[PDB]
Amino acid sequence: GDVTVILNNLLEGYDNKLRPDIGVKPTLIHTDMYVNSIGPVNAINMEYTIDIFFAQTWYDRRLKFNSTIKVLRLNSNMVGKIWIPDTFFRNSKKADAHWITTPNRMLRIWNDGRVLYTLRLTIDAECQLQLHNFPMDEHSCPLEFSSYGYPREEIVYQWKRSSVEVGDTRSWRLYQFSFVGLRNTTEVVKTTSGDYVVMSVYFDLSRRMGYFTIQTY
Amino acid sequence: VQLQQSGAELVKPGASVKLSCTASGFNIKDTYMYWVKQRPEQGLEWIGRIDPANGDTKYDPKFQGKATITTDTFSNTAYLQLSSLTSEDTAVYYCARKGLRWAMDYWGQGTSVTVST
Amino acid sequence: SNMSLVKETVDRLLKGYDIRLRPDFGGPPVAVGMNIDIASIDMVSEVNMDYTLTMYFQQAWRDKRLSYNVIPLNLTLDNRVADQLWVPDTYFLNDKKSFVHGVTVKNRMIRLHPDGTVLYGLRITTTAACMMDLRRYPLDEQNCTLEIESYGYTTDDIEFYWRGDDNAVTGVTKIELPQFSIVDYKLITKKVVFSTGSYPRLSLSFKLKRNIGYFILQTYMPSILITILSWVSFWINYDASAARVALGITTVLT
Amino acid sequence: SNMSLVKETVDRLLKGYDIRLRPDFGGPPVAVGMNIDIASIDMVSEVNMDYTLTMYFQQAWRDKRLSYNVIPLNLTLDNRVADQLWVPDTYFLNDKKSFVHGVTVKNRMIRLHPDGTVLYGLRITTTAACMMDLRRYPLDEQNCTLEIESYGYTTDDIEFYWRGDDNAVTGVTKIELPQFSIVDYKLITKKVVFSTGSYPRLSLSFKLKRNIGYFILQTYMPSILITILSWVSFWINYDASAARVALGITTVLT
Amino acid sequence: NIVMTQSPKSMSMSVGERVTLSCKASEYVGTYVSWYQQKPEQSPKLLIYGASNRYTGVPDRFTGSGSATDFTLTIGSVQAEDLADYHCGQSYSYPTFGAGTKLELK
Amino acid sequence: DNTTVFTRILDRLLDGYDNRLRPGLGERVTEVKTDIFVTSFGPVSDHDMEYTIDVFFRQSWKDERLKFKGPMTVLRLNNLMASKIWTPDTFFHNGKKSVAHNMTMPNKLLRITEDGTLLYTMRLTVRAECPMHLEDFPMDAHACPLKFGSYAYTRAEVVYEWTREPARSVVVAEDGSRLNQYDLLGQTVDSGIVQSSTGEYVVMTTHFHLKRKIGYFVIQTYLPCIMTVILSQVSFWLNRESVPARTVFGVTTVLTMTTLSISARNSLPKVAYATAMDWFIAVCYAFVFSALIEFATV
Amino acid sequence: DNTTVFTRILDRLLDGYDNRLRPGLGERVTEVKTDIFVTSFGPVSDHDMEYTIDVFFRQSWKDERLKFKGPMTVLRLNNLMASKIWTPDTFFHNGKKSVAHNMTMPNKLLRITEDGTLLYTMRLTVRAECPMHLEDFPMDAHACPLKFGSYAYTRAEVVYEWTREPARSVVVAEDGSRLNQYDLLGQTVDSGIVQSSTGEYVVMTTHFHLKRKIGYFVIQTYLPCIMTVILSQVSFWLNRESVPARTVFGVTTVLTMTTLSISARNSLPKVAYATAMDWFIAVCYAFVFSALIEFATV
Ligand SMILES: *[C@@H]1O[C@H](CO)[C@@H](O[C@@H]2O[C@H](CO)[C@@H](O[C@@H]3O[C@H](CO[C@H]4O[C@H](CO[C@H]5O[C@H](CO)[C@@H](O)[C@H](O)[C@@H]5O[C@H]5O[C@H](CO)[C@@H](O)[C@H](O)[C@@H]5O)[C@@H](O)[C@H](O[C@H]5O[C@H](CO)[C@@H](O)[C@H](O)[C@@H]5O)[C@@H]4O)[C@@H](O)[C@H](O[C@H]4O[C@H](CO)[C@@H](O)[C@H](O)[C@@H]4O[C@H]4O[C@H](CO)[C@@H](O)[C@H](O)[C@@H]4O[C@H]4O[C@H](CO)[C@@H](O)[C@H](O)[C@@H]4O)[C@@H]3O)[C@H](O)[C@H]2NC(C)=O)[C@H](O)[C@H]1NC(C)=O
Ligand SMILES: CCCCCCCCCCCCCCCCCCCC(=O)O[C@H](COC(=O)CCCCCCCCCCCCCC)COP(=O)(O)OCCN
Ligand SMILES: CCCCCCCCCCCCCCCCCCCC(=O)O[C@H](COC(=O)CCCCCCCCCCCCCC)COP(=O)(O)OCCN
Ligand SMILES: CCCCCCCCCCCCCCCCCCCC(=O)O[C@H](COC(=O)CCCCCCCCCCCCCC)COP(=O)(O)OCCN
Ligand SMILES: *[C@@H]1O[C@H](CO)[C@@H](O[C@@H]2O[C@H](CO)[C@@H](O[C@@H]3O[C@H](CO)[C@@H](O)[C@H](O)[C@@H]3O)[C@H](O)[C@H]2NC(C)=O)[C@H](O)[C@H]1NC(C)=O
Ligand SMILES: *[C@@H]1O[C@H](CO)[C@@H](O[C@@H]2O[C@H](CO)[C@@H](O[C@@H]3O[C@H](CO)[C@@H](O)[C@H](O)[C@@H]3O)[C@H](O)[C@H]2NC(C)=O)[C@H](O)[C@H]1NC(C)=O
Ligand SMILES: *[C@@H]1O[C@H](CO)[C@@H](O[C@@H]2O[C@H](CO)[C@@H](O)[C@H](O)[C@H]2NC(C)=O)[C@H](O)[C@H]1NC(C)=O
Ligand SMILES: *[C@@H]1O[C@H](CO)[C@@H](O)[C@H](O)[C@H]1NC(C)=O
Ligand SMILES: *[C@@H]1O[C@H](CO)[C@@H](O)[C@H](O)[C@H]1NC(C)=O
Repeated sequence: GDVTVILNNLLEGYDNKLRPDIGVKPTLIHTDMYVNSIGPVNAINMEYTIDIFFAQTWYDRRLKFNSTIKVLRLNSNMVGKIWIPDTFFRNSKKADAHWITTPNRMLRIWNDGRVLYTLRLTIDAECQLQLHNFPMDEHSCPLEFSSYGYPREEIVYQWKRSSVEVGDTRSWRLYQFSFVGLRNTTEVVKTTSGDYVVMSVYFDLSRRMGYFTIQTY
Repeated sequence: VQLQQSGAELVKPGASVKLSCTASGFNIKDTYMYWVKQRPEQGLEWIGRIDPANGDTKYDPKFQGKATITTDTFSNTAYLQLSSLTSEDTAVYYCARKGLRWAMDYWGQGTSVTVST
Repeated sequence: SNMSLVKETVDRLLKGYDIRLRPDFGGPPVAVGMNIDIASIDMVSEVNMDYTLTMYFQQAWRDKRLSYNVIPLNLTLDNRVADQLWVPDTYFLNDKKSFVHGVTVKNRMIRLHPDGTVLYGLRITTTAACMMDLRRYPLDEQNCTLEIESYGYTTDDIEFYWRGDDNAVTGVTKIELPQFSIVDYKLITKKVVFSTGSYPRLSLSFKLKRNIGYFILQTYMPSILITILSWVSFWINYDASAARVALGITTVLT
Repeated sequence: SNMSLVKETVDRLLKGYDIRLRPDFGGPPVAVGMNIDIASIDMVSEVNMDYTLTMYFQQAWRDKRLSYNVIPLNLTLDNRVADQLWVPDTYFLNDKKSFVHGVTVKNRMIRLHPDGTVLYGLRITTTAACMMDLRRYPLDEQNCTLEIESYGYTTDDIEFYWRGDDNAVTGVTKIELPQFSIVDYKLITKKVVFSTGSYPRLSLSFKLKRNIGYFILQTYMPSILITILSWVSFWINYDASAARVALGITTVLT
Repeated sequence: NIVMTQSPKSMSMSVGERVTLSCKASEYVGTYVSWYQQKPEQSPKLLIYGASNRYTGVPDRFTGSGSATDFTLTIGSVQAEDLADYHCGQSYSYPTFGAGTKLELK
Repeated sequence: DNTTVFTRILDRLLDGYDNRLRPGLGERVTEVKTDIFVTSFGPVSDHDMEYTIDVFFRQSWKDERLKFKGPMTVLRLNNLMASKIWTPDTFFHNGKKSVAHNMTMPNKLLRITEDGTLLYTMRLTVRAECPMHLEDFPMDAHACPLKFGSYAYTRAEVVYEWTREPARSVVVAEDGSRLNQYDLLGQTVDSGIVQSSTGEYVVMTTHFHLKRKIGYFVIQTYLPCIMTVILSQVSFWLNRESVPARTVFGVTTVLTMTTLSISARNSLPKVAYATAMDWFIAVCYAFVFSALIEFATV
Repeated sequence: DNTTVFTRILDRLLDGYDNRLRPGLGERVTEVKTDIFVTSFGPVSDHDMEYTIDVFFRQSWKDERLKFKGPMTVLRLNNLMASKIWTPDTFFHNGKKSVAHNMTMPNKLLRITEDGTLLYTMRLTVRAECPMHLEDFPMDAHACPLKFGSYAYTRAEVVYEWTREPARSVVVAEDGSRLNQYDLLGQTVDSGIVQSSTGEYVVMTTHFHLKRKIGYFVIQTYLPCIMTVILSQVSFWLNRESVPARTVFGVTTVLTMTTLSISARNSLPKVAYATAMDWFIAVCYAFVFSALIEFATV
């Protein structure tokens, strides 16, 4: 009906290669998560699997419409036509989105240009476990992400107050460890390209004794 | 939205009665169509359902052969025909469509059949 | 506004652009400068004779067609414009399995400068193959390398060089390996000659030295203790023939 | 020229061609004839209950829209024109991981004929599922199939049939497996019924008889000889308490 | 055939007090239990479709509570027009209703 | 020449169609009637706590923008038409790595009925997660779930529902059992609503009840344990003069029990509690150790 | 404006080009000149009867539709231009899973000479088959083939040839050898004509002569077997009044021979005949058992 007219007017004269406010100010991106399950922490490879619902919301004054409807709720068919930040996880050995049955993505464009972009991810993050005190050892190892090509002067990330929210913590595949808490952190790192805003989420794992008690001791 | 059943019937024992249920407000091809009986001061009882898009009809094991359920897509009507009836099934027959969570949201009004001489 | 100016500049740069032609298609070769930031050397297998490394591979050339002067800032375009520009056909000769990470988007950067300089970065995970000489295992030092060569363009069409020549590769001193230890690394620039032409080449050669503590604790100590358990059989008197045979035989089997 | 004439013919054929509609979209079903040239049966795994086979899967139907009467030669087009024709939606029901070989190009063949007949070959490698009854292992004869069914089109829209009906599947007598040995193979034609219709199906069935040489070599002879060794404990005098016990215990734990 | 034992058979209660009805299924019925309110000389009206989901137009004093087999219909401040039969019927399989409970005022 | 008239019908259908808008965006909630046909229940990986399942995932909604009037009633179209219309984005809440088969063509289907009723089936291989409580190993029974819902469409927009009676929606083929270790008992479906930070979503659940087969564990753990215990108690009937024989009996039985415990614990995931087989092996270890202690006392 | 004139040349070159018709479709037979440069001869897997190889596959034909006159003689164009012209569909007749490297860009090369001659080079890893007869294991020698021809183009349409002398076509790099266990002796090329169900094709064959190295199998099997035989023969020089010692010698030497025979069989594929190492292990087992039986007789 008229939503088609709105969507057509939003994409007329739109360049998805230019971030919103390309030459004015950095783009503030608010990041939230929803940890489904923290997969097996295998010490042999110094890695651990995690499955999340990554949500990013920013402001785009070009996707600003004026109609009775307040919010536009869309599937992944219009994700490749607007600007989308290039968030990558800096300590992920291998990670991939989900594609069955349809690409697991969500796009919600509010009335004042506020965009929400959510996708489902399975990250095999890396953390060098200090394997002393084994098996009486405790680790707290992170999940870091940042923009790839945009330095601090262009893209700034920022956690929300209630950003990271774990699930049930019972149907997780944490066999030898036990989830005790988390904490978010923001810093700035230096690279050959520029200065980047690196966000981190630290998960606190405590190795529960058992298997080794009955396997070797 | 509005289900209109037939009127009351006064049938002699040993005959066949064909009750009609005209659906106004929707298309019967979208949902199922259940037929329910209720004897006086007793619980509801299922007879059978029909999928008007195909014609697949299921019946209660104790109503198999006695009743048959057909449809009519042109007039949006469901028919229930009691093949051979004794003097015991003098109940009220309701016509219902399936709702949201497989419930029966919209019922008819009841065609109270009566078997006597 | 500034956004309209940037949009018009980019639309001018990408309009009338031929991807099939390298910069200076008739004149001198283009000079591509390489940077590498090694994130990690993951696993070094003696059975597959290969190692895995994750790096931030970055190249920098000068395309005089993508030059602008109306705005003073360095444009950082979306990584989808790298399919419309010209990028050099750099390939690794001794890789087996490689892939650019693609979450949440294809991990690459494409950043223009007002003087034409293009900056093109990737995040690669290569399983480079390095043959190991195990004649001195486990007291051995392996030299695993990574060779970077141009495929399509000969040496009169492209020139490879490291940017800085000693700071081109960073992040080596931070690499911790569970079994080896990076002694040093060398950066070499040479040319190879095939049947089709002479091509430029760079080489990043690490010199991994294997640790010995694990081997001592795992397989040298048990050997010494088994030989000593064999020697104890000398204190047993020669009259007991079922004890010395037992001991010696068991030690042989061990 | 002949080349320009053929190009004009092909452009005429593909112009106004609707790929969404099968040949005879409102009429009788189309007949698709199957051929298989089995290249190899790679591995027959008892732990995954699967088996990998590489085949040259060819289908032949008759499209009246691709009919030309200007040139008298059987046209052979590039394998990329198959993305612009209609090809039947054939799928293997009991496959787990399969691929069309893509080197140096996608290994497929498209070949028209002046009367509309289309030939269409692929080089597939299917890891089909082979549920085995191991109650006689290793003296067992297995039987696992390859079900070839059309996905979208019911039996009133497509008709599967082996081309030749006995020479359809070739290359079976050249298959050399390291362990099994093909005893017999059969070709079947059925019409399975699902809740969405009745779809045609072809079945290619082998009968693999396992060879017993490897097991006689590896697992029967050691157990037999261990029993023979155990029998030695009777020729020793009954006064030896350690010797005989050593025999029986070693034998029991081996 | 899944049978629904509804209890009690007939209860009498005064106005303004909390009342509860129980419907125990024989086999498993996940949450496909519906509650119907049949007033005398009328056709049954759907109250709770699925377990614990009020139908459009039902006052907020009706609440369902679901499980695998045991189900409950609780009425809060009971008014004077809530004097009717209350049938529970599963739909996980071919629909079978309960016997119903004649609610009364005293 | 029915090709031209059918091409015209199709081009009229797609003329002025927006696949970014769900059917009935303003005045309706889309009703997706799903269904499943399990062609083969794959092997339950006990190590990864996963299980594989090969399905014919069927969906069917009502699109009023795809009404036509021609000679045919049902348009059995190609699977490439399904990409130009709106199709629900059903995702599996616990699937790990699902694949959609592309051999030899995309294993999909699309039938547009003349009144707008669509039908869209896919052939999937879902590798879902089945959390297991291995406290009765190897006499345990599990209920492996399969939860699927919508992405980006809350409950006020897209509601899911089974297409037949919920007891008859998930059907399993007779010969479709790749289970060599377990034993599939029956399915059990259910429909609920999960709250979230983004909205309220409809979630359809399906539990496959399993039951482990104890034959292999018997043969490879319980018989060797019992036989070792018997071989250990054999050391009591030997005379007291033969000391080395009884010493060998005791030591070798203790070693055999140790290696049996190790090999029995390797099969299971690295779990941090004690299973039933663990208690059995502990008691057998205690018996052999007590036999050795008794010989030492003698 | 030099880029402009070259863009004009490249646009005039593909103006009216049909990449679905081979050069000289009805008037001639295409002549693809082939060359191979093995950069690394990969590891020969004995279990899968396969071997990996890493080549620079060069092809060259003459396309008269690509004649051009300009300032340059050859056009060293990108690898994406090769997707807009006709390129022969060469495939490896005995390949299992070959990959065409595209790191960082697609590894390809296209040079259009001014007289129409094309040069098209790829870099690709081929995992080919190599059936082996292991009756002389571990002293066997193999000839692993690498057959390649065209797909869909019979002998009347596309014929292959070697570009240089057939002896000097398949070149191997000096340091290009990842053979841990084998030893590459030399290559041997040949051309032939095979017949399929579709037509009569040209097949270009290349054999790589390999010779296994015996160093590893000596130290792992033949030395332990001999040392066990010697240990079993030491039992004679013992006195005839020490029964436990000689019995232990015998039972341990036998058990060791059994274990050794199992591990030694573990290395090779599961063939149904007896190799040479198996014959050696059998004779050693005979000797050991005979020594045990000689002690029993004594
Ligand atoms: C070396 O060579 C390698 C091999 O060539 C190469 O890898 C290939 O890379 C390319 C590009 O990176 C990949 O192509 C992209 O894939 C994206 C998603 O990839 C996922 O899915 C593919 C399989 O793709 C099928 O499934 C998805 C999801 O359903 C579909 O969206 C696809 O169309 C496709 O569907 C067909 O096939 C299905 C069977 O699988 C059928 O069921 C179906 O019916 C179709 O027939 C997987 O293979 C991927 O896995 C691989 O890649 C990941 C990457 O991380 C690896 O981790 C992993 O290990 C594997 O290697 C992965 O799972 C596509 O989204 C993408 O298409 C979009 O983007 C392009 C470019 O922007 C657009 O032009 C295009 O139109 C698509 O955008 C539309 O759709 C999106 C949907 O999200 C919309 O948001 C968007 O707005 C746009 O909508 C518009 O257009 C629509 C029509 O297109 C229209 O409907 C809308 O209305 C709107 O108008 C692109 O296809 C390719 O898969 C890789 N292949 C392999 C084998 O890896 C590698 O990069 C090379 N390396 C180098 C260094 O060069
Ligand atoms: C020293 C190391 C030795 C290693 C090798 C030793 C091997 C022993 C060889 C000697 C002969 C043993 C005879 C065993 C016969 C075959 C066993 C097959 C077992 C089997 O498959 O049966 C399962 C039943 O398990 C059950 O139901 C089992 C229930 C109870 C188990 C048996 C209890 C034994 C108690 C003995 C007491 C003695 C103590 C006094 C000294 C199958 O079951 P399914 O689920 O697959 O299908 C059927 C539904 N059940
Ligand atoms: C339904 C059954 C449930 C039981 C489950 C667990 C039980 C496991 C152990 C049970 C084994 C059976 C014990 C039967 C023995 C009875 C006969 C004993 C004869 C006797 O009286 O003499 C004693 C001989 O010592 C002995 O008999 C030696 C006993 C050794 C002590 C126990 C060792 C336990 C091992 C712990 C380590 C292993 C843990 C595994 C993780 C010493 O008595 P005396 O000197 O007074 O003689 C004067 C008495 N007329
Ligand atoms: C059970 C416990 C024992 C296990 C524990 C240790 C075992 C004992 C080891 C201690 C001392 C042994 C010293 C032997 C030196 C190591 C042998 C290295 C083998 C090797 O690399 O040589 C291969 C050649 O051997 C050949 O050409 C092989 C041909 C002949 C093999 C030797 C057998 C001769 C028979 C002995 C007669 C005994 C008579 C008694 C009545 C190389 O091969 P390449 O291809 O890499 O390069 C050369 C082309 N061949
Ligand atoms: C699954 O199988 C289908 C059908 O075999 C594959 O669809 C094919 O995908 C390729 C690449 O996306 C299409 O080629 C493209 O054609 C367009 C012109 O429309 C061209 O501009 C592109 O550059 C590209 O060459 C091809 O047409 C398409 N075939 C059909 C019949 O739709 C699909 O790619 C397969 N998916 C996977 C993951 O293997
Ligand atoms: C391997 O196993 C398959 C699966 O059972 C065997 O296929 C079976 O083959 C027989 C004989 O070819 C078929 O019998 C036929 O039944 C039809 C039914 O109308 C009848 O018309 C024919 O005259 C004949 O009696 C049988 O249907 C078929 N089974 C299935 C499920 O299709 C196969 O024979 C076995 N052997 C080999 C070497 O693969
Ligand atoms: C996640 O990050 C946010 C923002 O940095 C943290 O929120 C702050 O929490 C502290 C103490 O709870 C307050 O004093 C600040 O006012 C909060 N800031 C904002 C912007 O809300 C939050 O604590 C972090 N969550 C953790 C560490 O679990
Ligand atoms: C662009 O990059 C160059 C690289 O050194 C830097 O000097 C310059 O300041 C950058 N532009 C701006 C506007 O900062
Ligand atoms: C085309 O093929 C058919 C059958 O394969 C054959 O009979 C015919 O001769 C071929 N055409 C030509 C021109 O050879």
